[PDB]
Amino acid sequence: HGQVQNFTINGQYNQGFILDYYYQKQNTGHFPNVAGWYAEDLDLGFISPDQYTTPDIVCHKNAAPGAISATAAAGSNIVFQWGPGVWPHPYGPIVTYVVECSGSCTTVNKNNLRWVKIQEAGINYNTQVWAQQDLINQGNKWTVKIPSSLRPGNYVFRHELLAAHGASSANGMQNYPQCVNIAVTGSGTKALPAGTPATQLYKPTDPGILFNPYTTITSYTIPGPALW
Ligand SMILES: *[C@@H]1O[C@H](CO)[C@@H](O[C@@H]2O[C@H](CO)[C@@H](O)[C@H](O)[C@H]2NC(C)=O)[C@H](O)[C@H]1NC(C)=O
Ligand code: NI
Repeated sequence: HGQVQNFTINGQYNQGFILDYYYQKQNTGHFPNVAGWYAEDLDLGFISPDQYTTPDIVCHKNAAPGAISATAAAGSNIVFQWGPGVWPHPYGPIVTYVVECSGSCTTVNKNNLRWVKIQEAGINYNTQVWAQQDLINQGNKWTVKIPSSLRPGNYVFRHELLAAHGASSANGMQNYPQCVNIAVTGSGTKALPAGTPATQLYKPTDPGILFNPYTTITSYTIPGPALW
């Protein structure tokens, strides 16, 4: 359990969506305009395999686009900061996707977004240590590079932890997707390819979704489509 509360682009601070804003909205009808998506999981919980074909897998529970967008040059590093507490969950991979928006991302139909994998990290076979343990050891921070070749445009980045402590059972994998609006500028010239609807990323029986984390692992298939 946890959420992306803020993030940096080339060191520069950007405000993310925090749970306090959900309660602001309940009380007053409005909340601060931020690049992180609004979402309604009040515990900072997860989406389950039985929800892999539902709108909630796109950007988490009842999610809606942030009212503004951040911005970054292609080749920039994003550092997602998870919180408010230390990440609980030392087992599992970390993946990040990007999708382009037709028009502003602030008003996009999330269900029409098509995702391209730009980062993935699993288990180090020699240490048996997962990417999520590395996240805990890096102060809840994860670095993702925006591909240098990516052409300017309005994009959404979908950063996701797949906590695998329960993955040996059907429906046990816990997905924590978090979306942020980040427009891209600069000197990249390549269009994003066709990509994959979020509802087609994962199946409950995929080899890296349903597996035993409590035994020595010599081969692991990180879930989702191929790295771009
Ligand atoms: C960016 O988000 C992080 C992560 O939640 C915030 O860091 C937390 O800050 C609180 C309040 O000071 C501390 O009690 C926690 O220990 C921190 N958690 C972690 C994991 O670092 C940080 O405050 C946010 N930045 C801003 C400016 O709001
Ligand atoms: Ni949790």
